[PDB]
Amino acid sequence: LDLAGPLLAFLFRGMFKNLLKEVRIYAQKFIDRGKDFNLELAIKTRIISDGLKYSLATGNWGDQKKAHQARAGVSQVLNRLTFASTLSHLRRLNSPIG
Amino acid sequence: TVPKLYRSVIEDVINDVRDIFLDDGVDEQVLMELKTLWENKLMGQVEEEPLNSEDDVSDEEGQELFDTENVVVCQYDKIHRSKNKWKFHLKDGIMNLNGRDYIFSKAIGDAEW
Amino acid sequence: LSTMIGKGTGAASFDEFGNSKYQNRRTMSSSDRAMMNAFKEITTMADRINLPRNIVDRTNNLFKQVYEQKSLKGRANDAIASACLYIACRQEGVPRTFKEICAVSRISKKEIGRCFKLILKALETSVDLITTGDFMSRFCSNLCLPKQVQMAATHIARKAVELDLVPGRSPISVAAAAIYMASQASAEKRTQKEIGDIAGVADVTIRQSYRLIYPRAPDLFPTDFKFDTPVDKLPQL
Amino acid sequence: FGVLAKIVNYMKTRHQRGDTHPLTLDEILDETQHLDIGLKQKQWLMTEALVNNPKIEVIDGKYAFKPKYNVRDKKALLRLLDQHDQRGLGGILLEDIEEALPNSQKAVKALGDQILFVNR
Amino acid sequence: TPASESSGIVPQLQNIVSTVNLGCKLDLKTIALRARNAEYNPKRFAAVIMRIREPRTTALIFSSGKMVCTGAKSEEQSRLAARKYARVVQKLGFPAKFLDFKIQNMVGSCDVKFPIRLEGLVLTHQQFSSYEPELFPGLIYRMIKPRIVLLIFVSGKVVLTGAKVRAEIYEAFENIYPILKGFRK
Amino acid sequence: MAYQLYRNTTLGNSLQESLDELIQSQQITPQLALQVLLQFDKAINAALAQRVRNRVNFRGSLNTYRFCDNVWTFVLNDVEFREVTELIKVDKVKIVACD
Amino acid sequence: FIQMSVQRIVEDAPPIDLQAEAQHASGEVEEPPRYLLKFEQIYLSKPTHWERDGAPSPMMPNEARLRNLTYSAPLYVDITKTVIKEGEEQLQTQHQKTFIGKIPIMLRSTYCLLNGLTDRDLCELNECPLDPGGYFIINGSEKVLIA
Amino acid sequence: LRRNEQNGAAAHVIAEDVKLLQFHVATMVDNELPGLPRAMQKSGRPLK
Amino acid sequence: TNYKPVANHQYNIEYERKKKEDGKRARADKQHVLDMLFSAFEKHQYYNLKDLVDITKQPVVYLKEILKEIGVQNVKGIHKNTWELKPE
Repeated sequence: LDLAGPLLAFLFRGMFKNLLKEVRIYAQKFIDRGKDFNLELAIKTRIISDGLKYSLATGNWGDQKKAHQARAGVSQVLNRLTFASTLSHLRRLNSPIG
Repeated sequence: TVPKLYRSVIEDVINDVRDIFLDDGVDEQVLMELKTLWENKLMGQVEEEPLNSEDDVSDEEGQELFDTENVVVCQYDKIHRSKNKWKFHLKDGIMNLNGRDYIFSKAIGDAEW
Repeated sequence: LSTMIGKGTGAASFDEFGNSKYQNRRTMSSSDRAMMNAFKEITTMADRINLPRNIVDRTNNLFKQVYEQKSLKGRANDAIASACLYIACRQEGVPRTFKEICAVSRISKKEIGRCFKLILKALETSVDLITTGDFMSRFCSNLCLPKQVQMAATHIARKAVELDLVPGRSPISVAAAAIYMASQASAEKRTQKEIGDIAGVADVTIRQSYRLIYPRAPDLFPTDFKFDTPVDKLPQL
Repeated sequence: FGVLAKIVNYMKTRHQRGDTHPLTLDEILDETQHLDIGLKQKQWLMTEALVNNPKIEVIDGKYAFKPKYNVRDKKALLRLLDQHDQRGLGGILLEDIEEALPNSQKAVKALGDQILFVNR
Repeated sequence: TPASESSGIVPQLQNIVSTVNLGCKLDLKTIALRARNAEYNPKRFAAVIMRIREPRTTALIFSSGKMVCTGAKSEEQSRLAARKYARVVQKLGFPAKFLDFKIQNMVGSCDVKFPIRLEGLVLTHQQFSSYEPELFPGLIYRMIKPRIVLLIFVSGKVVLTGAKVRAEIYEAFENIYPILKGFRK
Repeated sequence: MAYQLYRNTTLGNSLQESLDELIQSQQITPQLALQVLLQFDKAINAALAQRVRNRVNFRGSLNTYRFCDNVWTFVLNDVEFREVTELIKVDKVKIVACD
Repeated sequence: FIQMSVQRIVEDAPPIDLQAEAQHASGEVEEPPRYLLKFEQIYLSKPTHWERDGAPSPMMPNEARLRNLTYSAPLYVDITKTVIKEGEEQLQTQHQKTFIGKIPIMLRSTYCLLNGLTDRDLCELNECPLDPGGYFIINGSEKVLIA
Repeated sequence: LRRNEQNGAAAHVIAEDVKLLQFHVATMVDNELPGLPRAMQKSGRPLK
Repeated sequence: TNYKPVANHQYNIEYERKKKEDGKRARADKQHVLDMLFSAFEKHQYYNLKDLVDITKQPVVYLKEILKEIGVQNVKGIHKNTWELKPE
């Protein structure tokens, strides 16, 4: 059973390798020109922040470029109709099918 | 102290050319005679063309021909100028002042024009 | 206009002896490909100082206009974008310092300053004249100062401009010195270099401005101040 | 190497000026006052470069038709411009200018005979 | 009735910018070699720099045959200096010619001796003023009469540029002086 | 190589005259004389840069100035060279400076 | 996930190096400038919001729901830049502390500031003491993951 | 492609343009095309 | 997180370097630069335009006109243009 830990962990790694690409591509652009380097400017904070925020909000999977249909509906709006309802949704378990 | 450096220079020059003299096949006697010679030597107008109405704004040339005054040969590090006030940042440096010889590694410097 | 295309199942799609299934996608908006590229730079800069989304949209609106005039074509695009952002911040009534815009942008103070003035002339628009109060909030926060000190500082700044004790002086210097005075009369002391690092202004410029305000220090404090350090024992340099 | 390229450019210029007379490498060195190029280099230029260069024709001991494949004649190649049904396959603005005199005067005259100019 | 409430205080001229064409091509390196009060650096800039003590000035001489003269404190002395520069060029052996002399810019300044209200001035003249206390300490005022650019400082000092003739300075100042006195502290 | 400037010096000139003696007596060749001049330059430059350690302060009035080929050329008048161990006043001086 | 996995991922295996194409068409004497970057210690603030002023403040998970914010906290990392140029110098390394992103916080976990408070304090914060937590808040909505 | 022909239409580029045209008109009528990738919307969804 | 210093230090460093020596080579030379250029073409059969300006440290338009006068150009199927100075 994949809980928040293994799901976010796959997701955060997806976000981090992508960030790693943006620093490399930026530093490569700098060196081509040369002598004017900075490091906070190379990093795009939006990449991590929005990429996770997007996944949690929509319910989709991945950064959208590598599909989304394999982990549809893994994220939901917490039902709260009655205290037992909230408590039940937090204890929900799901099982993938065709 | 400084003739010593000149002496030092005699040492470096003589050693450094030995192999060169060798390559020409020139005997070491010529090298030593060179050293000894050298050592002994060491010690309103609507007209747009006539401008003769402004003659004499220049001075004697004359200053440069003689150069009899003491001379200084060196290198510059930084040169600066503010109005008619000049600022000089120099480095390296051989000076000759009224017959004697002097040296510096850095010189800093102020003048007006 | 046109949509994009990609991938291609797993049945066919020539690459024949080649390894390029069907065909690569194509561009369609080169002439504008640097306006989209501007927006990419604007949100990034914006997140480094964490502005609300509304300012960023305002900036996109300022940029679209300036671009559309082409009245300053040739100057650095990122400079034009950065200057748009600076204007947007004043028009939102939440001024930022130029020094703050250099922190986030790769364009120097000289070019942003030029572009700022040029954009205002070209766009036939003017911002409000900046005031000291506009920065009181942000600084005391980054200095973890309590509300009471922040309010004293605002009062000090207000009195200082009211008595015209330091005319001509930049509002950032007066702001930095008022904050310094406040923090020095409270338990929450702060060093010149620490404030200087936050405001971006050199600590010696604060020291001079403080030397300028000290002769009348008693008159500037609110009557609600609790004097943790009395004026009679207020540090001087 | 450079010297030879300067020789070729000179040679084109001298042909343009009108001096189509056959001459030798030794003569060009002299006239350009560069005989001190060294016998080794002189020879290598003479009996390797200026023999593998297809622009000059070697006759007995001297170089002919000077700058390139040309027929010269006073740039008054009227029959050539004619050239019956073949019609010259097509003349080039650059070659006529290189030939001797500027083209413009000749072209203007040629525009009122039977010739047409295209910007190709 | 006087023109203004307190008349002029003769704004004083401080700097003049003019150009002149020598009419022929020259060899700046030779010039640099010959001249005694000049400097030349192709790796830095294309023109040769000369400076004379008379009225104390500086000139920019191009290989094209154009020269520019700056620093004079009057138009006659700038015409004078340019003629002197042409003279030394002649004295080098070059066919110098005093052609196309023209004043391109004039700079002036004066003081009013009292502190002033700048926040108000920028408020009431928003269309023209562009006061940026953060960047440059003084207020930049763009007049559109004799189209002149002014720099006004809190101490009261005023600098003017963009002028082609002295009258434009007095006129631009004659316009601005009542307003400024009117914001006296 | 280098500033070649030190060829103008007394030190540099006394060398060339000594070399000239050897050339008139044909004890050496001009090419050999030039190579000796090149090695002397390197040795004197090394000697200046590595051995020399003293500094001097100076003031005065500028009479004339020149800059070309990366070489500065001045002529000052009424100069005062001031040191912690020396003081020297002179009416006029010519200064050449390369880098 | 926060205590191990995130730290493990940035410490793991992405050290990177970069080197311009110097000595192009010519060169020789030296060795093409090169730069190395590696990421270390990671830091995660309590959940924070930033007003238009730019003033950062303690956010409360109820305030996040009524205004529609996003209950998340800012993340920072130790980064080093490290030179051992091809000869003249091997040291000139610099320590930085840098903001990299905002991570959503799951309610009443060890990093959601509500965990350290008692029944009376949560009741005072206007957040119900009997709520179970464990759900993210994004854009004003409480969003729960399905196992 | 019309301007391209009109002008200096090469050969391989014409074959490419025909193939791209053949794809777009087909995908307009039918975007299912078992042996080919599907025309998509910028959001990622398949074109209807 | 990120202090503001009116300009990047290293950018300022870029300025400090730029403000000493410039690639604005003055060409009242033509011949010696060219004499050098022949020497360069002795080192390899062909060169790329970006390096050819780079090895000459000079403005492109005059050199381009030189390449127009005596030289030739060739796309070796590498998109990028390459030149030769052989008068053959």
